[PDB]
Amino acid sequence: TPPQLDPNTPSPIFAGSTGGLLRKAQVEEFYVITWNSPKEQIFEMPTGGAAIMREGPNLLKLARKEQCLALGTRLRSKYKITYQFYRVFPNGEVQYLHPKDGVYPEKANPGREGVGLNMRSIGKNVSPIEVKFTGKQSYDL
Amino acid sequence: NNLPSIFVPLVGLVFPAIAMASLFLHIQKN
Amino acid sequence: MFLISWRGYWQELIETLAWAHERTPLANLIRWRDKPVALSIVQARLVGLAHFSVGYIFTYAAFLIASTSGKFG
Amino acid sequence: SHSVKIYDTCIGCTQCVRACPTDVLEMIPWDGCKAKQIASAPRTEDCVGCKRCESACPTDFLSVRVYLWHETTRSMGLAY
Amino acid sequence: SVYFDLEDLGNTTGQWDVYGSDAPSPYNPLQSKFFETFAAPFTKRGLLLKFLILGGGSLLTYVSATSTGEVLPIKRGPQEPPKLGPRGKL
Amino acid sequence: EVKILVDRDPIKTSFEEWAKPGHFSRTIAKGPDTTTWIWNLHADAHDFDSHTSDLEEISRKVFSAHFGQLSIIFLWLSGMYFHGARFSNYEAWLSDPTHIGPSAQVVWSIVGQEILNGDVGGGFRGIQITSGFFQIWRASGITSELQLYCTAIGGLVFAALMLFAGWFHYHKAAPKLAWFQDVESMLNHHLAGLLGLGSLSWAGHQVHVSLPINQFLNAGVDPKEIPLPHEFILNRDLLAQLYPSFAEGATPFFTLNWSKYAEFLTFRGGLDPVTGGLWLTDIAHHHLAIAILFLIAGHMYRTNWGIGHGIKDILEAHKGPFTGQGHKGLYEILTTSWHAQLSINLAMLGSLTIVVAHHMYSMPPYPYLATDYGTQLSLFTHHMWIGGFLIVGAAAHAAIFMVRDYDPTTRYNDLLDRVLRHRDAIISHLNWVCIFLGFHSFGLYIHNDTMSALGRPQDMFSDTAIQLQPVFAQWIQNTHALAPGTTAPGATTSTSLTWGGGDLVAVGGKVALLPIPLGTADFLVHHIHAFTIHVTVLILLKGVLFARSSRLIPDKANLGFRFPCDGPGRGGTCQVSAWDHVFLGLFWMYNAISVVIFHFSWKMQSDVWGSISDQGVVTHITGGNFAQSSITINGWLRDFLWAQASQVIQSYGSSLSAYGLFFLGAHFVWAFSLMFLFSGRGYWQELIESIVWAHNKLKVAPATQPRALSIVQGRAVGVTHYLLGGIATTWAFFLARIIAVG
Amino acid sequence: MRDLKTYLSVAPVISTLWFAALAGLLIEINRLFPDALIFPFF
Amino acid sequence: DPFIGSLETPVTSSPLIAWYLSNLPGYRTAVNPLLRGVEVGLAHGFFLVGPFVKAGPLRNTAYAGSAGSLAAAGLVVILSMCLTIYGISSFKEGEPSIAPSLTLTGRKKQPDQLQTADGWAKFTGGFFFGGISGVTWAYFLLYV
Ligand code: CLA
Ligand code: CLA
Ligand code: CLA
Ligand code: CLA
Ligand code: CLA
Ligand SMILES: CC1=C(/C=C/C(C)=C/C=C/C(C)=C/C=C/C=C(C)/C=C/C=C(C)/C=C/C2=C(C)CCCC2(C)C)C(C)(C)CCC1
Ligand SMILES: CC1=C(/C=C/C(C)=C/C=C/C(C)=C/C=C/C=C(C)/C=C/C=C(C)/C=C/C2=C(C)CCCC2(C)C)C(C)(C)CCC1
Ligand SMILES: CC1=C(C/C=C(\C)CCC[C@H](C)CCC[C@H](C)CCCC(C)C)C(=O)c2ccccc2C1=O
Repeated sequence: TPPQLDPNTPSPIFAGSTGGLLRKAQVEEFYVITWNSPKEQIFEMPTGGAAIMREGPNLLKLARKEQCLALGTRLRSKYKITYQFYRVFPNGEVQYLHPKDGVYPEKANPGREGVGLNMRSIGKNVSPIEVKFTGKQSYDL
Repeated sequence: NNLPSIFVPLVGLVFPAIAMASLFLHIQKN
Repeated sequence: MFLISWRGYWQELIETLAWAHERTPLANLIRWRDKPVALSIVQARLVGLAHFSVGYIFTYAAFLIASTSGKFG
Repeated sequence: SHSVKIYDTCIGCTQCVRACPTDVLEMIPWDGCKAKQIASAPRTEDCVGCKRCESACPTDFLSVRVYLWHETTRSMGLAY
Repeated sequence: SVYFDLEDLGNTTGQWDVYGSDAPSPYNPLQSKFFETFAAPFTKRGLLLKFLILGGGSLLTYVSATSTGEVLPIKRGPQEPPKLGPRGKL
Repeated sequence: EVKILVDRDPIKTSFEEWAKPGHFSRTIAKGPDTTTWIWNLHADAHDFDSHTSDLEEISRKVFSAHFGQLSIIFLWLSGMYFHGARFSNYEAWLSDPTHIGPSAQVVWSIVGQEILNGDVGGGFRGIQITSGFFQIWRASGITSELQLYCTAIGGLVFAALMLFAGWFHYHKAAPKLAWFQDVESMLNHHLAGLLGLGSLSWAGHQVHVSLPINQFLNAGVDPKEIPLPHEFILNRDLLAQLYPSFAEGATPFFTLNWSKYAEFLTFRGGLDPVTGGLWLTDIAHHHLAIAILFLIAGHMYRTNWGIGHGIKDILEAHKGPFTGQGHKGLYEILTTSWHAQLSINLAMLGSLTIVVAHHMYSMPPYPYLATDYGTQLSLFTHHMWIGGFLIVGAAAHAAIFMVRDYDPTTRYNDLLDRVLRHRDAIISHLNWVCIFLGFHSFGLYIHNDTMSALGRPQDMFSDTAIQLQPVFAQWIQNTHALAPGTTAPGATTSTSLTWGGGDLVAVGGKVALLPIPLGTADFLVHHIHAFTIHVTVLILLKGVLFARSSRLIPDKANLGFRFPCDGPGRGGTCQVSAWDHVFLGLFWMYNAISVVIFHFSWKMQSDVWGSISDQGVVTHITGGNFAQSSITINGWLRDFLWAQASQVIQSYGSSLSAYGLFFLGAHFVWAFSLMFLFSGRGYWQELIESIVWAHNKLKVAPATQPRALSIVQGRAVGVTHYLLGGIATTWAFFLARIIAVG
Repeated sequence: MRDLKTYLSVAPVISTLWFAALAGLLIEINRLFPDALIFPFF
Repeated sequence: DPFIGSLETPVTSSPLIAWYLSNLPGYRTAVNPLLRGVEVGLAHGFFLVGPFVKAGPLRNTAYAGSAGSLAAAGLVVILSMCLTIYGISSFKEGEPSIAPSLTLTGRKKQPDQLQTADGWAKFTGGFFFGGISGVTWAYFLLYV
């Protein structure tokens, strides 16, 4: 799938709180989650309190990926809404984060490369004495 | 004599401050 | 204190304290270089054990020496 | 970043992928099981160490293993 | 009703000074010149640190050594006659 | 409208559900696979909100449980009355209350425990009781044992009636949901009917029965010569001889010339010199006034008729400067869930219990109660502990509600959202206040200890070197002492003798009450109390507010209310649930209550209690060493713990020996608790594996495979053992000291 | 009757009955023979 | 911005509070740090002189105040040390200022030079000089 863009999406109606962004967002990174709602309704923010999502496209800024994924999974489970989130850097780079292939990870998709596979039982790992004085680890072999 | 009156303040106060400053500077150095 | 109370409570408290330090005026000019976090599990267990042992040894040494030297008999 | 490894005893029940809170694991086609799929952990750098994937795994011993390793801002769960 | 702009990130991430002021200095030029000329030697950092450490140590040692017994009860020493031990020990 | 709605035979009574354990939950009802099943069967027994989702069944179960609890309480009261009637020396104590110790229990003679039958007095041997029941019976006018037997029989009958009522209201006619959701009628009936009418009837009893009998007793008449209580009702001549106002009958009451009843309805205040207690006429007057007030206040809410107030209208139509629209959807929240009501009632009951303990120790309402020190100490400590436990439970139920019954979509409240939107500032400010208070309060004591240990008694914070006096409390005391002179012309004297100013009251050669001085030590102990209370409040509030979610864990509400952790990741997430916060706040409640009771005991023994000779000098139990020895930790350890523990450790071979045994046993239990607080589950599971192998070798393997306790179960066991051991130690020490020395 | 008998056979009820009987027998034995430190029948 | 971890309250955002805080020497961006540090040190030393002479170990003798004054001066020295190291571990020799660049309105403004090696060095020197001067002035005014 080709990554999308989020040029000028508006934001939900919130009154403000103390659970928002901090110095890390200005210094290190933050995250942006965008979705589409068919009607105006009230949802619960991960940072505390309740907000109202405008009908149409909605955009939100958060601090960590866990909050974004929790909000997205709540939206999918309760409202049946498609969502996607990116990560934003101080220099202006925007990196597409949620589904990279265009399909959800729980669904098998052809053309996916396998990482971290060991073709043996968990009890076939070598003893730590065999890998001593080397930079490798037993489970890495 | 009167060596303790000169040596106890030195070990108790000045040397810990010098050591703390040196260790803090060495730790914070990149 | 280190032997019953565990990490999550103190981590949330540290987060709240960090927010409080960041938001206040005349003290946000000073900023830390290492992010403050709560102690680990094994580290807290070790600290509690060290405190327990030090208290044990000091208390018994004081009691024994004082009791044996008060009478000298 | 912690280390997540997958072994060949997996039966492709997709519980670990659903349990992950940071979208670390996904599913790929495979050949040596009835379900014809197997899990993988590409986005290793986003792991926090909650070990929910190990909590949800039916096997004699877990086919997904998490080993704690060098910590960073992401793995420490810091938002400040 | 927008809060995210990619062109600049200072407003998006909230990089402001709440109470900063850019007004000109209110201090009198003559007093400023006097303080600038008289406080110059302490501007250097390493020299200031070395001077502070050495001066503090020397002053503390000199005050401790030169102090008399009136201020410090430890320097006055005992006055009452000594006492015997429990079992008659000296 | 208001109506009676019931359902006929919702459930059928049978023993088929008794045979199969755990029928309420399907997972439990499936069967035992391991031993953990058993530990679950008792944990989820009373969680009615998890068995089903309909409110009707939960309400019916709650009603039946209330009826069963009432039956149990009635059985306990009947047992107490029967013990007072049969095995007691009440009749001997009645004639000479000062020189006889109450006793209502007799021990058998099987093993050698007959040494526990001490010489209480009055030709009796038994265990001295500290429940204060004898004073209650004397104040009620009871002068025989047949009346106590009749009261016990009535209690048994009422307990049976309560049990039958519970069965009837669960299995025969169960009220519908709309019956429980009618709060206006319930409030009207609880205010006007339960409280006003009961107090009015008690005032009538006091006017007709208690006052004449107590007057005859105070005159000096033998208890066997006093006329029976119904003789006063039957014979108006006797009452006319006692109180002439009764000769006029009830005519003055309707004539509005109520002054004629001034003989037995007075406003003097103070303590009665003969018995060292409050006047009974004042008590009857207070009960009458309270009855009038409650009867008037019970007609405020609109039920079934035009006149009245609506609670929802009152809440919604509220406008204020700081509040605003505010309380709009609180009515639905309060009338929807049981947990919010439970938390509110628990907190209110705890506060009321603490206030009750304070008011009871300050102004003794029963005759011959101030001069019995053990009863006073036991009542104070017991009520303080009960109040603390209730206050702790309130926060746990509030957290339970916030976790499992809060949704901002269907039922939204503005105030709760506003509070939840700025929790960080609240937590930070509370943390700073706790740190500051603790630093100052404990640094004062540490500075005093260090200055005294270095031979510098002139640098301490004491009444002689550096004085920190409670000026505001002294001003309040002076105002209260001067109150009846000008501010309250109706009262002859002040309400209590505690206020600085007045005279000393002593009964039978023992001090009853005298003004209590205030100094630096009171200042320090009060600040310590404030510090401990603030820390407990901080812990409970942090537990309640961060229950749904947190910066570390953004989805804590999905895991539930009782979960051990989230995992070894994020650096460690042990003890993140609100249950862990309650389990942690229990310790601080225990600490605070222990400090409070220690302060009360030492101050009362040092500055108030004592004895008086014929000349007029007063000798206190500890000789007034509180003001100079309680300013350092060493003084607290030596002059209180070491000095006052002589009686408990030397009680072997006497009638108090049992107490001494408890003083050891509790200690053991305390240490036992540590085993459950310092270790983990994996070690025990790995040991049980080898034990199970050793069992398997000999063909004695059980089908239910043994399993180590869960983490939450281990924490609960540890905290329970800790609290039980500490409380039992304090109980044994206090009772032994106050019985051997007082 | 079947369900009542099944309930009466549950573990806590049987345990309390057994322990009450044992305690009563021990108490009665200690009452009939007050003190005992050694076995004197032989 | 409702999504920033800060709230707007009458105390935190009022014209009086804003003016009073912006007129404090620690927030004057245009002024060079030495003149601000001098005032800060003067005020801090003048305040610090008191408690040492009022609650010192020798507070009852004739030497008391003098001794207390000396103690106050010593504290200033320690504080100066606590400043110097804080510079060395924070600001490098060639890096620019790290202060915020734009104001609350959005206008671009020159960043403060206090968050720089030379700026912090000037601030510490001025603080030391002002603290010593304030301690001396307080002692002279109190016991002459
Ligand atoms: C390890 C050795 C050590 C030593 C030798 C001292 C020595 C002293 N202590 Mg300190 N102290 C220590 C550790 C030590 N302390 C620790 C661990 C603690 C924490 C509990 C304290 C907490 C403490 C308190 C709470 C107090 C002292 C005070 C004192 C002074 C008591 C003498 C006197 O009666 O006043 C004589 C009169 C004086 C005021 C002396 C004035 C001159 C001093 C020495 C300053 C010289 C200035 C110089 C620039 C110092 C900075 C240089 C830097 C390198 C240290 C003396 C300077 C007392 C004090 O200083 O009063 C405020 C006092 O109140 N100490
Ligand atoms: C925790 C509280 C505590 C407190 C309040 C005190 C207090 C005191 N101690 Mg003790 N002490 C303590 C604990 C404490 N101690 C502990 C734990 C130990 C170790 C065992 C000692 C050991 C000790 C020693 C060894 C000595 C003392 C002595 C003294 C006195 C010396 C005071 C001084 O010189 O410095 C005061 C210095 C200051 C800079 C004051 C700072 C506080 C200011 C006023 C802040 C107020 C804030 C303000 C409201 C801000 C608002 C801002 C707004 C305007 C915008 C003082 C009465 C000394 C003595 O001899 O006294 C008779 C002494 O020699 N103490
Ligand atoms: C004026 C009559 C009246 C009275 C006296 C009471 C009294 C009481 N109610 Mg309330 N209640 C009333 C009206 C009344 N209610 C109405 C109209 C409603 C419906 C809106 C309720 C709804 C209600 C609920 C849902 C519950 C109570 C409970 C209670 C008990 C509280 C326990 C306690 O505090 O110990 C005080 C102890 C005593 C005084 C015991 C004395 C026994 C009393 C006098 C029984 C007679 C009361 C009854 C209303 C009259 C019988 C009618 C029937 C024969 C036809 C107490 C018995 C709670 C309870 O404990 O449940 C059992 C409870 O859960 N009430
Ligand atoms: C006013 C009455 C009251 C009521 C009706 C409830 C009701 C409820 N509570 Mg709350 N609670 C209260 C007060 C109350 N609570 C107080 C005062 C506290 C503070 C301690 C708590 C703290 C609390 C916690 C921490 C929890 C609840 C939970 C629950 C629910 C489960 C009940 C359960 O299963 O226990 C059935 C009974 C037991 C498990 C017995 C345990 C054994 C006890 C602890 C031993 C006491 C021993 C005895 C005093 C000493 C003698 C020893 C001798 C036996 C040898 C239930 C809805 C539980 C829940 O899951 O909610 C959803 C839960 O986790 N409550
Ligand atoms: C007696 C030992 C003990 C002590 C001292 C503490 C101390 C503290 N507890 Mg812990 N705790 C303990 C046991 C103990 N706990 C146990 C058994 C448990 C059960 C698991 C807990 C569980 C617990 C909880 C759940 C909480 C705390 C919190 C706190 C803090 C309260 C704030 C405050 O008062 O700080 C002021 C400081 C003190 C009272 C400590 C003593 C300091 C004295 C005055 C010495 C200072 C001298 C000087 C500065 C030393 C310098 C010398 C050096 C230079 C050589 C404080 C750090 C609360 C918290 O952190 O919130 C703020 C909190 O929420 N504790
Ligand atoms: C102790 C006890 C008991 C007992 C109890 C009793 C004995 C009770 C009683 C009670 C009673 C005995 C009550 C009564 C009441 C009454 C009332 C409540 C009344 C009322 C009245 C009225 C209201 C009136 C009115 C009027 C008027 C105002 C005028 C004219 C007309 C008329 C008359 C109508 C028992 C065993 C159970 C249990 C245990 C404990
Ligand atoms: C605190 C407590 C307690 C106590 C309690 C008590 C003591 C109670 C009481 C109560 C009471 C004391 C009650 C009462 C009630 C009453 C009533 C309920 C009444 C009624 C009445 C009526 C109904 C009447 C009627 C009539 C008549 C008859 C005549 C005229 C007409 C009329 C109709 C009016 C105890 C220890 C348990 C413990 C826990 C807690
Ligand atoms: C001691 C301990 C154990 C072991 C404790 C166990 C196994 C409890 C054992 C309870 C009883 C004694 C077992 C037997 C119960 C049956 C009713 C026995 C029936 C036979 C006769 C006695 C009637 C844990 O499992 C544990 C888990 C987590 C943290 C701390 C700890 C911990 O400290």
